[PDB]
Amino acid sequence: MGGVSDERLDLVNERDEVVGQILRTDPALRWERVRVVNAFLRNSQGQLWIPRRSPSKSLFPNALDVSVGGAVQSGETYEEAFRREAREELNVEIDALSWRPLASFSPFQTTLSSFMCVYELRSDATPIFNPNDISGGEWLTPEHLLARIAAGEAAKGDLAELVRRCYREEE
Repeated sequence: MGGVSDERLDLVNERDEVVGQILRTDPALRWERVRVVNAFLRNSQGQLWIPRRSPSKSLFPNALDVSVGGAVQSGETYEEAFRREAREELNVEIDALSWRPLASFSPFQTTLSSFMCVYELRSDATPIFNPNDISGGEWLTPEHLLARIAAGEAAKGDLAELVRRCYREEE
């Protein structure tokens, strides 16, 4: 009774016995330790796209926010999820340019809304209607990026050093 839709989460036993049908819009679930797909979009060896604007509405600081962040359909294959996202943004299909899991944001050092992964995709495409996770940051440079996190964006200390040594240095 129905069909596809704006992303849906179907819970099935193992074969094809859907135990429960949870919707992304449905608040029935408790969003906190859910699964999410996050990634940083960079290209041209210098074009780093990431949110810079400060949240005047909300009342909670943060280190940094990824570029492309969405939800995982059903929940089982992170590749399929991220793929659909990268395909809808620029039909990249995460199999034309080059992508690699930079890390995983969730534990605490990152502090996000839920358990999301971090993948580095080589490209320069704008996001879509998503003002919940990240409406879409801006395209800054390497000097401005490091200069921002160092200035005062709650992305300093071990956090900044970790990225500075990971990006610049190879250790």
